[PDB]
Amino acid sequence: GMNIISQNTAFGGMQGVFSHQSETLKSEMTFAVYVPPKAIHEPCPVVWYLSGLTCTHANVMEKGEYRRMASELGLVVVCPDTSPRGNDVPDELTNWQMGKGAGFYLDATEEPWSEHYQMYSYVTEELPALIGQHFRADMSRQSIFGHSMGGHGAMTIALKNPERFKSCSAFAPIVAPSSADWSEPALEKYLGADRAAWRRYDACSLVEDGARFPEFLIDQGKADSFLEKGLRPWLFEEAIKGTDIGLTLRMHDRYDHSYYFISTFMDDHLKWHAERLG
Amino acid sequence: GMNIISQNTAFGGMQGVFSHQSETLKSEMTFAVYVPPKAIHEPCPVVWYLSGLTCTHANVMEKGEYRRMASELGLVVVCPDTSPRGNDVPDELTNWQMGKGAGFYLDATEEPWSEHYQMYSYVTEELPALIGQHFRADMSRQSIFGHSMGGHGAMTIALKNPERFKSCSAFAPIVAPSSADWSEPALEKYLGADRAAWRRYDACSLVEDGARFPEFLIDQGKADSFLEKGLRPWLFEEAIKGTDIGLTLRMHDRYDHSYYFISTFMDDHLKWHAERLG
Ligand SMILES: [Cl-]
Ligand SMILES: [Cl-]
Ligand SMILES: [Cl-]
Ligand SMILES: [Cl-]
Ligand SMILES: [Mg+2]
Ligand SMILES: [Mg+2]
Repeated sequence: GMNIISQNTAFGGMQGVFSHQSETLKSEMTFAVYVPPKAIHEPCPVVWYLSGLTCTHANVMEKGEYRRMASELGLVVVCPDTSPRGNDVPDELTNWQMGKGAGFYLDATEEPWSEHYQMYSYVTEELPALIGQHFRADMSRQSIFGHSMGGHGAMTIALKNPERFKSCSAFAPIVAPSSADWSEPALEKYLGADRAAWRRYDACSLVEDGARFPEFLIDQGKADSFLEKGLRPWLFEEAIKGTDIGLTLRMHDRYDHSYYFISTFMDDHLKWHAERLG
Repeated sequence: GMNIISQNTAFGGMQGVFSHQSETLKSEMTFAVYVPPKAIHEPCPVVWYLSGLTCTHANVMEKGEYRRMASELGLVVVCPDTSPRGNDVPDELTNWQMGKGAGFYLDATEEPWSEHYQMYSYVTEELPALIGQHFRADMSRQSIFGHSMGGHGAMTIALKNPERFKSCSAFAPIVAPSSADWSEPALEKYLGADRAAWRRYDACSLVEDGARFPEFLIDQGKADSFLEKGLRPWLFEEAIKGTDIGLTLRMHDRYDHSYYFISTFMDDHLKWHAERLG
């Protein structure tokens, strides 16, 4: 079940925007799919890009600069929204760090959030079913990456589902949302005051508890204003000490949190995935 | 005299957004400048990108995908707004083809447009004076390009200032605004019912009247919905016959009017200008 909002040719391929009625989210949902030239010949491998706080599918679609290299490498690029949307969906209106645009890629258990805030189930189950049903996508070759809250999303999803994803990378991820300023309150609202339930939604906690994934690429800007209190990639370096998990963590002078940083290193990430997708 | 709105590192260069008080437009005005890594060591050539209807500096800055090749080629990229701005600037509110976002790179003579709508003088005199003052730019090496109304802007400006610019290109330009549905009413409102005054602001008319410039690159999508009524690049082909003006007109299957088309062919245009900027 799917509505076509827009279709535009870019680098020989097709960048589309689509909407559907989500059952897991009880919402009409909008997402973007870029289909490369090669898809006419064969179903192509999928990279799932998960966006950060306040974003929709549009921020990366417009600014990520992924189509040139996705076209070259023959990659399908899927960009979901970041929360449920709609009049019925509850929100925290005066906090951009909570509610709409702020689903934290988890399955909410607390009221009122529980009804619509099922982003973990949406990204891992419902939307992949819809993509396979409707697009020229090889569902046996899927990878996942994202920005910030999206990097949190990408990494926790990979660690919890290692056999579903060939590779994982991130741009400025929240690697330890359980103790990060902008994510701790959200976790408490969505999941409750008892911090034990949070461990399946924290990349570091998941590693601590024995979850594994082959390796990760993480790019991080040194001038990123969120680095010290919000991001703290070193905590992930600490968590993986003594494990088999590979980490290629690159810290970049002068680069910040924005799409100017993301777009700069986008080709590296697309190649990273294409190589590991097989 | 300039204000810094934003600075962001992208491909080793700096994408900035700035504002100033414009004397020519009696407006507070915002523009974008990308400074490539080459400017760390030496003055760089400047490409001016003029945007189309409804745009600000933002559309191309976010979606044009020029920074990767601009950084590589060592090009300063300046992206002005498309009209005067402010709460007391006259407009046709719901007409996206007139007033705000629709200055047509002309100096208006008719009331009430006369007061603020001096986009030709802004782009050719005032803003270049500011750019040379505040940036490590080699003003002896300047080129100009644009999209649609901005293609009309770049082309008419080049034709009237052949010694100022080394090269000129356009994405889906309005080559003959005097007989196009979306531009003909604007010319009449800004310049008067007497079509004689429109000739200085029509690429085809300028050529007919003896204006020259070495050559133009024009990219045009075949699936562009404005092709037959608003664009008609074949009219410029006709105008340059028996003249010394060169034209490389490329017509692309499946491509439309959007930034998906513009970004696909951006590298070609940047290389075109870099070549001729020496
Ligand atoms: Cl975030
Ligand atoms: Cl930042
Ligand atoms: Cl236009
Ligand atoms: Cl179109
Ligand atoms: Mg909120
Ligand atoms: Mg208007």
